[PDB]
Amino acid sequence: LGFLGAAGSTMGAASMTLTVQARNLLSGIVQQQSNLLRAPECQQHLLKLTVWGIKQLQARVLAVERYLRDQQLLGIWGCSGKLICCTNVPWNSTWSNRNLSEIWDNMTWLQWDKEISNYTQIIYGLLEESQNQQEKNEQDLLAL
Amino acid sequence: GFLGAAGSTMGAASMTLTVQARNLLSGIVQQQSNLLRAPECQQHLLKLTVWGIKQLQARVLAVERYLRDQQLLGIWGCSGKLICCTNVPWNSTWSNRNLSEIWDNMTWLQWDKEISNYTQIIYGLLEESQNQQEKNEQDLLAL
Amino acid sequence: FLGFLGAAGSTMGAASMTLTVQARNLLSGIVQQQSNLLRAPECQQHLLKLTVWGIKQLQARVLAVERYLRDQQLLGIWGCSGKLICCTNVPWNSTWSNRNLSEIWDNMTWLQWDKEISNYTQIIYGLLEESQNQQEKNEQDLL
Amino acid sequence: ENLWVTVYYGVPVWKDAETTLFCASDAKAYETKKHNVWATHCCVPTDPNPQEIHLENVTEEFNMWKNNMVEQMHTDIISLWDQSLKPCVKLTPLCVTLQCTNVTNNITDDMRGELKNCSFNMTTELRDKKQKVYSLFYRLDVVQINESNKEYRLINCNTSAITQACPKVSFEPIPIHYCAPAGFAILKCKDKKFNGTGPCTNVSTVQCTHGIKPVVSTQLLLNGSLAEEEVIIRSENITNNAKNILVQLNESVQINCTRPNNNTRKSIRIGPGQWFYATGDIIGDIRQAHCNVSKATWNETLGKVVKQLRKHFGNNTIIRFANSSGGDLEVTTHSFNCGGEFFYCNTSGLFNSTWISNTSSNDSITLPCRIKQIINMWQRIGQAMYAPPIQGVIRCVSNITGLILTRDGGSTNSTTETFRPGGGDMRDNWRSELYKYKVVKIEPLGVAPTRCKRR
Amino acid sequence: NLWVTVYYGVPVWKDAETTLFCASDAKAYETKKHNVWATHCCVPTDPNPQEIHLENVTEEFNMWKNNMVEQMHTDIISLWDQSLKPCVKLTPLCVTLQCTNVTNNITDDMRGELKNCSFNMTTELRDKKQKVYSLFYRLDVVQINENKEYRLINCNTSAITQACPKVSFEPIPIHYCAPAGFAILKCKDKKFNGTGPCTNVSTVQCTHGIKPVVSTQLLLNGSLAEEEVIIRSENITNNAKNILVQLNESVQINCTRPNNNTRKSIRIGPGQWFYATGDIIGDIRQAHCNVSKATWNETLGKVVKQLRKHFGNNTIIRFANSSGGDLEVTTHSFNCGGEFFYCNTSGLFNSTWISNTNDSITLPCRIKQIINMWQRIGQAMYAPPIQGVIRCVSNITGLILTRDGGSTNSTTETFRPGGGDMRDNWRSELYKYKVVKIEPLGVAPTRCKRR
Amino acid sequence: NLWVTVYYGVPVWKDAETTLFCASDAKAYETKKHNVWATHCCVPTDPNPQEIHLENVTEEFNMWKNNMVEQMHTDIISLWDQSLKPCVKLTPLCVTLQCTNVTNNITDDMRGELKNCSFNMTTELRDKKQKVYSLFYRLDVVQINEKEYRLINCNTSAITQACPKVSFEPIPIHYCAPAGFAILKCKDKKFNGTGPCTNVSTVQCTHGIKPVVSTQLLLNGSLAEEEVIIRSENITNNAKNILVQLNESVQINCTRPNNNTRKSIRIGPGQWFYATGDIIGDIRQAHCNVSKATWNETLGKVVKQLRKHFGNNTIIRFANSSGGDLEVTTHSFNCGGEFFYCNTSGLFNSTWISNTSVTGSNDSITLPCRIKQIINMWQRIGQAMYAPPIQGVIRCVSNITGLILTRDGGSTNSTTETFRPGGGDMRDNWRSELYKYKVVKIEPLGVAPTRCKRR
Ligand SMILES: *[C@@H]1O[C@H](CO)[C@@H](O[C@@H]2O[C@H](CO)[C@@H](O[C@@H]3O[C@H](CO[C@H]4O[C@H](CO)[C@@H](O)[C@H](O)[C@@H]4O)[C@@H](O)[C@H](O[C@H]4O[C@H](CO)[C@@H](O)[C@H](O)[C@@H]4O)[C@@H]3O)[C@H](O)[C@H]2NC(C)=O)[C@H](O)[C@H]1NC(C)=O
Ligand SMILES: *[C@@H]1O[C@H](CO)[C@@H](O[C@@H]2O[C@H](CO)[C@@H](O)[C@H](O)[C@H]2NC(C)=O)[C@H](O)[C@H]1NC(C)=O
Ligand SMILES: *[C@@H]1O[C@H](CO)[C@@H](O[C@@H]2O[C@H](CO)[C@@H](O)[C@H](O)[C@H]2NC(C)=O)[C@H](O)[C@H]1NC(C)=O
Ligand SMILES: *[C@@H]1O[C@H](CO)[C@@H](O[C@@H]2O[C@H](CO)[C@@H](O)[C@H](O)[C@H]2NC(C)=O)[C@H](O)[C@H]1NC(C)=O
Ligand SMILES: *[C@@H]1O[C@H](CO)[C@@H](O[C@@H]2O[C@H](CO)[C@@H](O)[C@H](O)[C@H]2NC(C)=O)[C@H](O)[C@H]1NC(C)=O
Ligand SMILES: *[C@@H]1O[C@H](CO)[C@@H](O)[C@H](O)[C@H]1NC(C)=O
Ligand SMILES: *[C@@H]1O[C@H](CO)[C@@H](O)[C@H](O)[C@H]1NC(C)=O
Ligand SMILES: *[C@@H]1O[C@H](CO)[C@@H](O)[C@H](O)[C@H]1NC(C)=O
Ligand SMILES: *[C@@H]1O[C@H](CO)[C@@H](O)[C@H](O)[C@H]1NC(C)=O
Ligand SMILES: *[C@@H]1O[C@H](CO)[C@@H](O)[C@H](O)[C@H]1NC(C)=O
Ligand SMILES: *[C@@H]1O[C@H](CO)[C@@H](O)[C@H](O)[C@H]1NC(C)=O
Repeated sequence: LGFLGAAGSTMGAASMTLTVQARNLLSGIVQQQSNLLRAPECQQHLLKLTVWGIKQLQARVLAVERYLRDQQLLGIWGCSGKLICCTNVPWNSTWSNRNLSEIWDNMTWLQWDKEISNYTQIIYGLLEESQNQQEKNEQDLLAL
Repeated sequence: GFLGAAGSTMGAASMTLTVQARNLLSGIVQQQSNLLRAPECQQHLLKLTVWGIKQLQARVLAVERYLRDQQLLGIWGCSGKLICCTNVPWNSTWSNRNLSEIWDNMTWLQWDKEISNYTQIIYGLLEESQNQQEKNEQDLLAL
Repeated sequence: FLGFLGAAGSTMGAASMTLTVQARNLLSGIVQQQSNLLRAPECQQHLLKLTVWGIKQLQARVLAVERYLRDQQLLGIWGCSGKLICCTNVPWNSTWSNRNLSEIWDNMTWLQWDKEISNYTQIIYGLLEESQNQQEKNEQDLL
Repeated sequence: ENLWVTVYYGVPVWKDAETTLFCASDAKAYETKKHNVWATHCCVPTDPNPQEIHLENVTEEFNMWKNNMVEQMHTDIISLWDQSLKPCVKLTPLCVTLQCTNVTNNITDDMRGELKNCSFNMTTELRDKKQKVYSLFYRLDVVQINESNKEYRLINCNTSAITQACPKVSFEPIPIHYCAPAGFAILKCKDKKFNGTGPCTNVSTVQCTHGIKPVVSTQLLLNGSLAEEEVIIRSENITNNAKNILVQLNESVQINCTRPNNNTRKSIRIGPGQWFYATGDIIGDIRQAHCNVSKATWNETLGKVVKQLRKHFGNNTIIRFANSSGGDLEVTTHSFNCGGEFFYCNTSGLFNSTWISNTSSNDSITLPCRIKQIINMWQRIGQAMYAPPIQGVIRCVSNITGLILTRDGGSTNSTTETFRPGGGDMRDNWRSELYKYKVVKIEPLGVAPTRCKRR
Repeated sequence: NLWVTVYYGVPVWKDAETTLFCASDAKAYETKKHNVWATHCCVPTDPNPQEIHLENVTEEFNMWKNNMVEQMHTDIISLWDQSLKPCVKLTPLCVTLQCTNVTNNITDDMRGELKNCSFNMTTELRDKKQKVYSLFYRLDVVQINENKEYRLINCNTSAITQACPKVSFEPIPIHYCAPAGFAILKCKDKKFNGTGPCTNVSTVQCTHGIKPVVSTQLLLNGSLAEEEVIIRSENITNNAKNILVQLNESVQINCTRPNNNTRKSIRIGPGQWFYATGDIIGDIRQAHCNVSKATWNETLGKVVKQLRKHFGNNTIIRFANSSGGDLEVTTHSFNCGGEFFYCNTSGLFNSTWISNTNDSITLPCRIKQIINMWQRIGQAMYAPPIQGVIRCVSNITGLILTRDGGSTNSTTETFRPGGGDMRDNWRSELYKYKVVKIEPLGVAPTRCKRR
Repeated sequence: NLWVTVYYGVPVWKDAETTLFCASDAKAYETKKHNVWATHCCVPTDPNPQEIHLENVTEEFNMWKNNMVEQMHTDIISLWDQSLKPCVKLTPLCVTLQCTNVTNNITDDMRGELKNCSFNMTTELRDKKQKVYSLFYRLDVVQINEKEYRLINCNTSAITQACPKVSFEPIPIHYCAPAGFAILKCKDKKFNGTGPCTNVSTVQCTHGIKPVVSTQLLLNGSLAEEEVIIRSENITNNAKNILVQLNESVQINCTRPNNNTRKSIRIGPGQWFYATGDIIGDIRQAHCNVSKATWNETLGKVVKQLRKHFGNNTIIRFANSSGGDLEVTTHSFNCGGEFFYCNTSGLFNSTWISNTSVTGSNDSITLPCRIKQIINMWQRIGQAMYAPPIQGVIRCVSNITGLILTRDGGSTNSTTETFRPGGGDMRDNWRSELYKYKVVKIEPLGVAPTRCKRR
């Protein structure tokens, strides 16, 4: 039901839960601070920065950057803000020889992204290329 | 007039949404327009570690707040919009006040107190609505 | 393969191709270098012996994040969030540059063009932000 | 006609909050050249004018005794002050079995026994040399050890080591502003004669506070700001007489404080770049450092204060000003910094007059002031600071803009109420001038109903 | 003809690592009363810890090479060092120390152990010395001769520093918590043994309350197995590995330093105070521990029964005490009340238990004040004395054993104390958890493309 | 009618200041377990980064305004200070020494070079001293006018000894940019240090520049491509130093031929003084050999290049250094864990009109070199580093790759343009290698006209 609750479920059954993981992907900081409100002793007993000082801020900025890198990696393919969206790239049987009956059902996401690990950078590049083409075309289409 | 319409009722006040929203993390530009506040400020921050961590903490908290709000707009499908209708009806449990009574004869501040225990519920409902909408879009692409 | 700045010498029109590389580097470098910092040595215990090293490095990292976030906001205020090429309703001024399409997009690199109209940049931005507001205004009138 | 949720972003809603406010000031031309510590700190400019946007139809609940803003800046000045002090020479070698005698070099009757000529082998930080060293001290800084003459130590020695404040750093009170980071705002109360709590009628938003000079003082508030056309009295609890009491004045009172002694310095080499500044001889007749205050100005001012007091405690009640109680010089006297030196002035010559229902010149009040070179800054245990001597005669001229009081009530009879100087806690020094202000969290996101629906 | 779709927020993860952040109970100031684990773990826990069950999810765990243990090690050393850095230094407290054995209502054993030692001390003023005395334990002081000349042991290689008074190292249960983008997976396989994919796994905001307990050769104030006794070892057949043993019952131990102590607060420098041991108010007795004998017997019975498994059916099993070496590894070292107890465990491990073809056990204990904790990293931390009498009551929840080199003999497999690597003390809890990083973004095929 | 359009990802940049990443090779890291460079610059380099040639690009460079060398200077001094931070201080040693001439199997040139000094040191016990002794080099000892000796800076500077286990041996370093920044590398052959560069390529990290410390000559450096290159901020203003990069290295075989013994004496708890034990064998001066013919040939190259800027009717002479402290007077370096200081007067003794004015086919120039242990690193007064002695015999071999020269004055057309050794500025030492590189901030955003407008 909750965070990662559909991890063992099939990809089709876990296609919507994306929202819960999404919230956590940032909202852990809310668990770290500002809802787990910093105790009045914070920064008086964390003047000793070497313990739980700099390192906590490292963790926060690293989480922020993971979020930004992924968000930019989405937007550079288009589909900014959308959990799910299609693209104009057809599926290569090289990456995976599996059916929707075998993909959306019968198998979990962990299995899936393991089974298509080595090709990840391939597909991403295609999406990037696709997005770029569209934008340029539209501009000239809008000029004509 | 940043916050100049705070006492104004909602109807007039909503004309200053651009005015307020423009100031979301204006330190993203102002601090950069302050040349990182000085060369000497940079020297001070490195020399005295305490204000280093303090001022750095301030900046990262501001960025985190910015990004939290932006994600909350995104998950509702309301990215880049000052205003967006969301396909979630209004409950009389939340406010039984007349539409005239809410958009006039009433300020935003009073309204924030009026709905203090329910905003998060509305947000969850918005999340659910946008989720269903995106799944509908996927199915429509399939069909 | 082009390279990160491979298009710098390519003509402006040709250089407009494959802007994706330079957009993505600003964060791909952050994540890749950070991974190669944290573990590939496993010496953060040493690097953090000196407070000043941590303050310097952490400031630099958040500054890179801030720069990217600054650009994202300045695109959003122009309605350019989520696009690498985006047009507006502002007509060009010969005051900024009188050259024509051939004289600009051909036999010219982006460096020369940047030097040509640097001192007008603040003008254009104003117009751009100004422009976006009216579109929102019209939408707000539909709303 | 039916209503639907709609997201409203850019909403001018706010909350009270606590946060990391950052220091800013007039850049000027850095003419202090990083000598004064707050040209190393607060170097971000406040040069643009404040925004000053009226919050029409808005009334805001302020409470200056709950101003956390005060707390952050108080902590900041403490931390900065210690951090400035730390990278200097440690005078811990000077904590020795000291031999002292009286000076007696053309000394006035008032200053008999105040100054001591002291000497001992002391230290060179070169192994087994023991080069003799002598200097001058004020009696407050030195204490007998046992029941030549007597064995003496520095007063600090039993408490902690002592650090010498570097001569290259100044603590002059240049004004500062406090500016909010992004997402926050400062609200400034313009309701004149705001008594310190409750709603404020009309208010502006700003990015930064006005220029506040973070002066250190104990009883009198110096180089401050004045009230709006009327003396004002403020207190967390008027009823309870155990609370500190804030007096803000309509007119400033000039005070001319002086150390008239034409003194010199002795440079002593302790070690490799370790240098100690010892108080040298005094050229000329040795007199007492003291302050002249316009007597007529003081009595007129205190009449105005008495009227304001009567507003709360009745205008047929009898009011008296008496001196402070006993205790260390840090709380009993009016203490302040004059160009680096630390004056400690007997204010009993000020708070002496009595008032009755009367209706149903160049003479100066003299305040003798003691000079103390060991300072327990911020009332800290340990962390002692050695104020180095300063050459020549010093004259500080200052605006008294207010002060602190504590009340001895009439108890059973409830006929006479007596007032004595108070303070000593710099939180109260801040709160006097920083009382129009409140940090506010901005929350630009909200929702509301509307007939319009999602398209 | 299937098309590419991008999915953001996928519930997947990979093995991951990061500085987990502390979460204390923050129940009251009395637990924040100058204790490092609460004063410096400023962040509290969720009052209601949450746990999400993961249906049909199998996850590999390996309690060995588990990063979070190393994180706890780095954190204890860092918190310790920074806590005890701003403290009074005893570095000039090295002179010829003149000692004589104390004998005043004393146990024959304590003879020599305790020792009166006259001394030349520094004062607040640089130019004066003062003659003082203090009692010392023989473990602290070494004899130097050409007969009554002595020094402190560590003074030839390291600087001696007091622990700050009114500072508590009393362990407090800590919840290690995952930052944003990360998660903690908790394994609940009964008899998991510490390695392999867990049959049932559940994501959790933070680990359960782990007390950073310092115990040697055994586990104190830890968790218990659900049934029987769990044996854990990275390589059971390798005799150089430490066997972690987790019980499903706790063993009762009462440890005590009976002597009624007094203390002198001497001034050595400006603001520098030294805590000296004054005369003992009561009699002189040795510290010791009472272990429930029958409980210990049945405990070792369960342990040997579980040991016979995977070591041969009806194989003969024997117990023996530790080897020689330095006291921190040969004896049960631990902290009670703020003082360091060094107990002879030889009365616990003995005899054979094959058993086929009430009462209390007393363990004497020495008291040591100067401590080199970890691998000589404490750098002569000097434990200040505590006035009065010291008593602790504890649960042994696990044992650290090592098998002898009996592989070539194939008979009478002999187990001895182990330990000395404090990581084990936390492994025995941290086996239950693993750190992972969410990899939210992925792709999959679909029936449709962009219009 | 052309219309505004905003592009993101634009290939443009600006000059800037930032912070870079000190990365090193993994092999030199793991082998050099306790070296300062390996451990501080722990970040591994890219095993094979791709350099991006900027086809059809022109970029300007000015290696005298390069922020990078300043940052490297700050970083290296910081690292040096950090390495010595936990090591023991030698201020307890500052005691009068009872010394004699060692007089034990010594060649004629080294007589009076070494002193055998006895003294009283602190023990592990603060109430006990020990009579100990060690040998010293004469540059590290001064006489009292009244056998009575002290160190040079016994009562002037804070002295600290290097910990025995740490290594300062240079290792190749790469400097990597942060995100939003790239490094532009000028590859044009015979780049004189200023102006446009045709052959330029973009890089993530520089090549393995080895951070050698040096004074006059540039060691273990990089070479020019075809011919010797002479570079100077102003060719005629002799106020500026002149940098020489050779196109062929020169081998130097240098040594301290003295089988020394390192003794370890306990100062206190965990404090060890490291003393020079009795030498095994005879005592000979340290020295550096260089090939005579190779030397003159290199000088022929450099005069050939120099003549471009002064004319081929101009006499060109090389003389030895002017007076001053040893640290710039000699050529100094720290190969082998001890600090050599070499008399370069044998070098730079000639005049050049038509090649050299002066067989020696097998002749080699032998520079004598003093040793010393207390070092005023970076020419800072009041602080110093005691090198611990190294047991055994020191042998080192090095590639000279460049020089630092300066010109005298004298207003005359019949001048000889006297060149002399210069340097002593670590900045100049860096600048010799890191000149081909500049850092640039990438500004991905741009705006242009177009055929396209928003509908
Ligand atoms: C320019 O670059 C050249 C490159 O060769 C440098 O020349 C050599 O530099 C090395 C420095 O590492 C010289 O000395 C070497 O030092 C090592 C340090 O030993 C440490 O470990 C022992 C362990 O007990 C300690 O006792 C000791 O005090 C040190 O702490 C030695 O271990 C090396 O010897 C080993 O390797 C050599 C490699 O050939 C073997 O031959 C040896 O048998 C042994 O296994 C080594 O002595 C080295 O001598 C230099 N070369 C020559 C020919 O002398 C230049 O220094 C450099 N110059 C500048 C200005 O940058
Ligand atoms: C609160 O009200 C007072 C008036 O009672 C305002 O005072 C005005 O200040 C401005 C400042 O330039 C003057 O121009 C006006 O003339 C003043 N008013 C009058 C009636 O003279 C004050 O500004 C108000 N405060 C805020 C925050 O708006
Ligand atoms: C572990 O497996 C058991 C089944 O063998 C699961 O069932 C029970 O879950 C409850 C949840 O409160 C536990 O208290 C019980 O101990 C479990 N066992 C039994 C026999 O009831 C359990 O859910 C699994 N754990 C996880 C994390 O998936
Ligand atoms: C390089 O140095 C030369 C002199 O060494 C400079 O030429 C001088 O320029 C000033 C400019 O006012 C004149 O007053 C002097 O008379 C010139 N010197 C001579 C000898 O004629 C030259 O300007 C410098 N150039 C740069 C780029 O630094
Ligand atoms: C520089 O000094 C060297 C000696 O170190 C000179 O070489 C000697 O020159 C004299 C000249 O009369 C000869 O007699 C010696 O035989 C030379 N000895 C060597 C070492 O070769 C050298 O000549 C000097 N420089 C110049 C150009 O005169
Ligand atoms: C779909 O399923 C059938 C039968 O299970 C199988 O033969 C076929 O290979 C599957 N297709 C893909 C693309 O995996
Ligand atoms: C540089 O100019 C040549 C001239 O023909 C051209 O072919 C080349 O493409 C240009 N470089 C780039 C990177 O476009
Ligand atoms: C521990 O396990 C044994 C196994 O038989 C069982 O008898 C005993 O009751 C268990 N202890 C507890 C406390 O459940
Ligand atoms: C200079 O070098 C050349 C070439 O090695 C050699 O033949 C000559 O004898 C050397 N001496 C002179 C003439 O400087
Ligand atoms: C060398 O002399 C010739 C003689 O004409 C002259 O042309 C040339 O410029 C001179 N070169 C130099 C570098 O002086
Ligand atoms: C060079 O000679 C000219 C005359 O030919 C003279 O004016 C000038 O001063 C001389 N230069 C110097 C540097 O003496």
